[PDB]
Amino acid sequence: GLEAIIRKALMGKY
Amino acid sequence: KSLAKRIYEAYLKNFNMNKVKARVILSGKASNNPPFVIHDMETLCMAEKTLVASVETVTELTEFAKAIPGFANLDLNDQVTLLKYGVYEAIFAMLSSVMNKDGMLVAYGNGFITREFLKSLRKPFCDIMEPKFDFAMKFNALELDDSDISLFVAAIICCGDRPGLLNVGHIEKMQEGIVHVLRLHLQSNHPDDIFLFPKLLQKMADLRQLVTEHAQLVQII
Repeated sequence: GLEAIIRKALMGKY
Repeated sequence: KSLAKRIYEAYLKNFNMNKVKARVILSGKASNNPPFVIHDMETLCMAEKTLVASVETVTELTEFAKAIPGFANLDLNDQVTLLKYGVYEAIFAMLSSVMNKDGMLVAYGNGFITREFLKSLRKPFCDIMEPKFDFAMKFNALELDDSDISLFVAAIICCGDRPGLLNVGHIEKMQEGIVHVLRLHLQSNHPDDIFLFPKLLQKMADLRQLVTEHAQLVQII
């Protein structure tokens, strides 16, 4: 379920 | 070449806590203000009260991953896949850096919860952290520094056998470069432990099993 957390952090610099 | 340096820089840059700073805090040396010791129910209640008045841990690994050369070039779904299955292994790997035989540092090093207090809780809470103390005690016996740990964590994340990967070809070639760099760095940084790389390979498998055992024990809540 943490796929949501890691996908947000992947799109952090933008 | 220049891969071990850039991976070590991304580690020092993206991780607030490393083994150097953790060992400094654990040493109780260059500071007359030691971390708050959580060793009973009262002190635990004191610590829990200030916390209400981990996403950061996973975000730190995500920024560190996309800073590994080649990881940002992968497909987005593969970057999500590599991180979704390898984050817990990397967390428990680096968790050894803040652990000793008697406890562990918490809250960016501001607290220290003792090992005996954790295993004194009732079932099944006393079984959550003790398996990690067991791994960390034997993992810290390898005496890895942050330069080793940075390459070790990079090999945990960049592996081409994760379920559901698409561009498995590039991930396996990327792991080949990380593993080849880890093997050469190990013998240059720890030459008198010539079987250290096979030992680390077994630890990566122990982490996979420790994470699997962690998910089972988590679901009984």
